Amino acid sequence: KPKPPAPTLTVVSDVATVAMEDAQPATAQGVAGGETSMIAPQEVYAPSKDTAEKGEVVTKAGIPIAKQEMSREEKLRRRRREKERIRKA
Amino acid sequence: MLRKQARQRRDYLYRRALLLRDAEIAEKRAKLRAALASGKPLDPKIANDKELRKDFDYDVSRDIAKEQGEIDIDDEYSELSGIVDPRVLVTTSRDPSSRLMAFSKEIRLMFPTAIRLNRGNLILPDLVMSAQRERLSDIILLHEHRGTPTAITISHFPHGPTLMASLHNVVLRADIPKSIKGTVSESYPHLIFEGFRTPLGQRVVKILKHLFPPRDPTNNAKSGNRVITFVNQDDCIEVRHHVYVRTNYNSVELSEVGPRFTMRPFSITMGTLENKDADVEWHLSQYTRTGRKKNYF
Amino acid sequence: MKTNFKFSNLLGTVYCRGNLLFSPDGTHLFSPVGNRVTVFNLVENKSYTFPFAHRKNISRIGLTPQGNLLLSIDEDGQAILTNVPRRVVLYHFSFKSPVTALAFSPSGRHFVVGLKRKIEVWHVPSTPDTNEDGDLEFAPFVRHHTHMQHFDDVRHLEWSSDSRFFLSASKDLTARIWSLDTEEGFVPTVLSGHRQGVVGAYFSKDQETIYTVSKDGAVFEWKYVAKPGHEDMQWRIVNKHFFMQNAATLRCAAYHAESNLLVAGFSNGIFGLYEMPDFNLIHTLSISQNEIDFVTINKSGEWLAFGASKLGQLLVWEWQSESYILKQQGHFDAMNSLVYSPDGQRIVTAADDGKIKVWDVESGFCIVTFTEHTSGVTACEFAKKGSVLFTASLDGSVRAWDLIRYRNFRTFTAPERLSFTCMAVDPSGEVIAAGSIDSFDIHIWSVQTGQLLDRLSGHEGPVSSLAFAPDGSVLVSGSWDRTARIWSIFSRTQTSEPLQLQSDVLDVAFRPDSKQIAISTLDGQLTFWSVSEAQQVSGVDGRRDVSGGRRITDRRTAANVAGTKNFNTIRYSMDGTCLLAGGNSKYICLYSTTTMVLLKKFTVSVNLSLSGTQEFLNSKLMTEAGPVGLLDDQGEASDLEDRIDRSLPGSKRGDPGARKKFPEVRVSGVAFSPTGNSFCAASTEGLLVYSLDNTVQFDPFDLNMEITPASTLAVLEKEKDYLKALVMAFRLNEAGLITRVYQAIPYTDIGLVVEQFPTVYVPRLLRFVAAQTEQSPHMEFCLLWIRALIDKHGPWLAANRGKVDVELRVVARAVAKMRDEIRRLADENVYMVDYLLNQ
Amino acid sequence: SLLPPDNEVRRKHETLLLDKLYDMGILSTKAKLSAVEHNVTVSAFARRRLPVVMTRLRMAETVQAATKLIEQGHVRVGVEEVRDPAFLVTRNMEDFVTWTVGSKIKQNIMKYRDKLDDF
RNA sequence: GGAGUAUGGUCGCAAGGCUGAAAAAUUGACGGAAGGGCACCACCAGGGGUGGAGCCUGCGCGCGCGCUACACUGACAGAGCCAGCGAGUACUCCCUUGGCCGAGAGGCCCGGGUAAUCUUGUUAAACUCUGUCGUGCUGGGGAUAGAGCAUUGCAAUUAUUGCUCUUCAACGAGGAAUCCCUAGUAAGCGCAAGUCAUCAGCUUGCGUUGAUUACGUCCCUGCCCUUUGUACACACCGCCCGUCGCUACUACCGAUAGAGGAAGUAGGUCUCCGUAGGUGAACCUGCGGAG
Repeated sequence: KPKPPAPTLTVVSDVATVAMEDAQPATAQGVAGGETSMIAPQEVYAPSKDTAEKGEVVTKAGIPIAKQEMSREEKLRRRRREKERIRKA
Repeated sequence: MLRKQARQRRDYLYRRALLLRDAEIAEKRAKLRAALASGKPLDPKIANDKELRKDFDYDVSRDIAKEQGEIDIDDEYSELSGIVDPRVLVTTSRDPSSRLMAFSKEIRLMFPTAIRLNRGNLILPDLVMSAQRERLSDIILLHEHRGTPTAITISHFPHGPTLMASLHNVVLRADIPKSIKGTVSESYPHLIFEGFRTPLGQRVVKILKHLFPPRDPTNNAKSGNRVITFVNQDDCIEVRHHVYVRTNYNSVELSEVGPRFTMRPFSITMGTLENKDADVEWHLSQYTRTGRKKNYF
Repeated sequence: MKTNFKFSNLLGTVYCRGNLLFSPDGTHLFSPVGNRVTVFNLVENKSYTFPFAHRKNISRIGLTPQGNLLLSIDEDGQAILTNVPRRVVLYHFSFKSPVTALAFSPSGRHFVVGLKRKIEVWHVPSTPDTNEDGDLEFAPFVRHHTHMQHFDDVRHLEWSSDSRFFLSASKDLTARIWSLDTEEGFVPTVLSGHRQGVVGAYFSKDQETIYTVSKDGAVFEWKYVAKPGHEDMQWRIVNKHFFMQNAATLRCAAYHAESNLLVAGFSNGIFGLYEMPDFNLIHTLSISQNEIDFVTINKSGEWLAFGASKLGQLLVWEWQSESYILKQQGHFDAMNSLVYSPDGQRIVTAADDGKIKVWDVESGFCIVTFTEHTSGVTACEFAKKGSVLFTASLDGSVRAWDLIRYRNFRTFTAPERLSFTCMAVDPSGEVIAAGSIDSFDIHIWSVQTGQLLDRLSGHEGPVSSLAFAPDGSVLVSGSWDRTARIWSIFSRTQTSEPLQLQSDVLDVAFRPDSKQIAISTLDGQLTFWSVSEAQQVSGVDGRRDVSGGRRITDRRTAANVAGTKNFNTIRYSMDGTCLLAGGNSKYICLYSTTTMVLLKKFTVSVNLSLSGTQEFLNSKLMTEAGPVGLLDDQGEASDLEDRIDRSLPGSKRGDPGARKKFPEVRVSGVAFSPTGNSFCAASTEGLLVYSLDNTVQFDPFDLNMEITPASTLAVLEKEKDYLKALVMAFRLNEAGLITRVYQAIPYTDIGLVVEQFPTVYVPRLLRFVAAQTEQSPHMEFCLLWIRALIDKHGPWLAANRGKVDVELRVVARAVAKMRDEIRRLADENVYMVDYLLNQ
Repeated sequence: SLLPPDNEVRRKHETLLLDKLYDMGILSTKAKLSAVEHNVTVSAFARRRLPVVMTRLRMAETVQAATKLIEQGHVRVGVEEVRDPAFLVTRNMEDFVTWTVGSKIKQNIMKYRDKLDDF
């Protein structure tokens, strides 16, 4: 029986995959390969509430909408959806 | 596979015997730990045992863990307690009747993860073989008298205990019309047990509450709308199956949805349904003098 | 298909015990791999393997300074010299003792060799490559001199620059100077005074100072100066200086005399290089944890090549730039499994070292080593997409890597702790099934969800082989309950149809057109079942066809050894017509799935340093104390780390101690190439890639009498009937003639030729234009060919799809090469130029 | 033992050590560290070896005959034949040690039981 | 005498009635729409019960479990001839072969067995074959009834059971409904046991023969769940909707600063030279110049 799984985290950089490749005179990838930056756009930048602006909110779509331009009906519906998630949790 | 079941059952019985001897020693070691913390003087036969002190220095920590409840006892259910959904099949006797087959369906619907199997021509060792071959957690056999059921046999697998019980006052689901009854909801049921206080009562509580899949513990105190009640008086465990709405914060409306039993257990054997020669743990002592006065569970 | 498999390159190991060499140009690196010698071309990324094979492991490599002749010495001194431009075996000749030093003369006429105490200088044989009117002689080597003026092992031999003298460095602590012929002012003098025996004695450029590097870590200069009482001069010692590598002894040193620098590799793996005649430490670093065994230097002087023997660990180091040129590692454990990539350019193998690595088929180098498993890695598998790799292992985790970003996006475990030994994955890439030896249930997770879908059950024993069907509808499990299961998971009913067998199931494989399945049992028999109506349609009893054995520590005759009489792994062809089967035995069988006959049997290794490669061991090696390859000879070792036995008693599967003397021969994994025309097999020596030989074998298709190359070029050049010439060339099946006519017809008549071309020669033509796109620099011509072919024979290929799947796959990867190599650059250039022109 | 008794890493490594030794079959219980004090023993390893464990499983009659039979190569453990008489059989491979494929000892057992199937 | 553990007494507190039966919430209450998953308590295709006559346990002339049938895939008569789980006699009469006698039931003389040894290959039944009957309540069916002979038992009347002759009823596929069932499953068949509860008006095993039709779909009836979480690459999606509560703030209304009512919003290195000081030959620092 192997071992109980204990959490281990690995810090990857933003270098290309030919920095993870082994040492050899030239790469095995082509010219298109070698620009893939080893972390996805979701890890380069993901729009969320912790990185939003002060006046604005971000939706579930990843789009900044401001509380001032949001109407009363959409404010009520966003309050109801957040309260529905809170009731689910 | 069969050699592994036999080997694991033999290892379990040997570990239980070693636990008996180690409990006989560890009742003496818990006096040495309590006297060390509180300073009350202890017995000379305990304080002058060099083997006990020399091994006590290594075996403090499991006694502390058992005091805090951080570890669980060596049991046939503690291996897979809340990790796996226990699958369980309900079967009849050999040539069932129509009311026994409808009753088998009703107590299949009592468990949300159970399945029912047609017996037909199915030899009972091959029934046990197919259960261990499909990794079932429980089998439940039914016996009828004449369209009315008279016995259950709840057997836990791979090598766990049988509880054989005789049924009384069975009021079937299949007697009331379809206008009044309906399709029973299959949600994960709450369970309540009322009146089990002996260690034998906690044994039968364990082998009855490990038939049901484990409830999600995030918001289980308020969610879920279906309850199953095992309450014993005079060691005849009576079971109801209700469905409820919480019509207010102070009141609740119940609705009886399943069959009613008062099953009385008469045999709890440390060994599966095939083993007729398994060592019994308890049996209903009739034809003794005070077997009717003494109440177990 | 044509089952004519010769032996193409070995792969999967980069260096084993032996000497390293550079080409005289400086680009090719000659390294020994067991009993073969790979050539790594480093200027263009390529590699090949010489067609010879020694009976034991390589001891020495030498190379004539012109470049052409290579001379490889096995253990017990059997030598094979070969021509490196035309890769052909030339002469076999046995030095009767184990060669422990070897050096060719820089004039090229002689080579000197040190057999334990002896020193023989031989002539280099005259070869058919160099003479005009010449042939193979019988005994070509002519001995010139023998010198036994010596007392222990000759550890090194180094010629002069004018090739008139040489130096022999010893194990009796004395380097000596020898001549070729009797010179006028010379006596064959000795150079005494050391403490632990010389590693190497080297000349200088102007041959006055000669240096001696010894095992304790000391290098001494020797000059011809007068004795301190002053015709009367003596070879005496002017200064001495010491490498202060603290707790290690140097194992191999080299000295570049044109640039005056000395490199030394030590027992603790940290080498150091020094500008010698003033002894300034240029630098030093640790290339390996274990030790360094063999150092060589470039002829130019700018590259160094180090080899460690206990691991693979071959690395070339460019010292002035301070960077690796290559740092390569072979598997130092048993290669458990392998799979090709669905493109077919690279294969990925998973060993019991804990690492998996992705080798490229051309150039032979590993391109990425995934090292997240903490125990031995069992089966690895791909999806249909080819971008994701799923690997199971004994540490309890089925990991899931993405090969465009090189990170395991998923890891799966079972809730109770298992140790997975086999796994399969749906070709959609969304469901992983895996099975172990500890529990008999078979687990299924989802890739896009991450959590456990189910534990399928119904097996009365541990499940040994899993295979998802290539269309994606049926899992098949095979287990030691003598049973197999057709699991249908993806339907609304989840069902299991059992196939009852006669013994324990060892391997399960599908046909590519999924109607058939072959399951290989423990009796040694293959049974070909149908998956629609679950009935066995065919069967081979294959014990005798694979039984080749008698290991050391085996008290049975090789015919009575049970255990090497089964097929542990089987794979269909990409055609679907021939199985390939390999077990724990010397033979690979290649069966036909229709006619049920063995088409061809192969032998994986001739290497007698492995244990089970001949079924009749000779009685010369049986002393009165057991066999001679069984006595523990660790105590006769000079080094303590070689003398220590840190082995565990009774550990079949790997221990880090790992005595590993005479390992067994077993083929633990086989795989066909998805482009066809090759397969490969993971042996214990390496990873042998077999391939079809079409250029060295005449094989016409359906030939007439009036069809010659002269007649084909006649109807090309005179008559100018291009379709007739091309059909005649494909009918002759000579690749040079086909290339000649294919390039000769014009790019406006391509369409007429393709429109009137025959459909019996269409798939051969598609394979030929795929190869010409991937190889020749006539890219637009071959793309016009491919476009005309698919536009004319469009509905036929889509109607068939199974008879032409490999041709479509190789055409697809040819246009994938042209789609990823040139047009991304063209688009990026035109957008950058448009922006810079728009400021 | 020398760690303090209420320590988390002490409790976790006690359970890990006892579970590892009970899975290898050296200890017969997994609920006492005094088992690793005076019950782990080179004799416990040497009786988890292969000829003694098949003497206990009655595959042979005596450990001498068992070592002779697994030197002649009749015994596989799982799917692979075992020629080494020092292969340590763990508690879950004691359910998989059995005879080899074409074994004359297996033919002898079947000929005794009168189930000699020659197919 | 000290330390524990019990057992039974004694005492003190508990043991004083604005009283007279039938909330929480920034987290809460209830829904709707869309999309999934599952189900012989759903659809679809078939099969089988029960419900008609009689008997009776049980539950509260009425009811339930059953057995046997309505025949031609059959009844009958020969003839073939094949299991498996069992059991069986000591201070005893159990399992019984074979030999006669008897139409039968049975009788009788012996006999093997405390048993893988004898009964028993339990020569079981459906079943297979060659005949007879021919669609007719017929030779399907065999209730009810008469007369006779036997066996168990101290005893057989209200008929224990067994055999023979005779008598030959209903029942022509069960109605509406209602329920169950998907492979060694439905259904037929016998043999054995009687295990501290249940069960002889039966229960539970065990073998034998062994199909049709689904094995798809959420369209109907429902059940569960998503719309929060629980992992990251490819790839895809793109702020679900309503009625109220609670909280914070803002102003309003009107009786006596105030509890309520109603509402809304959330960049000079190196070297040299000339200096001035320092601890003086030198040397150091600072500056001014040239290379």
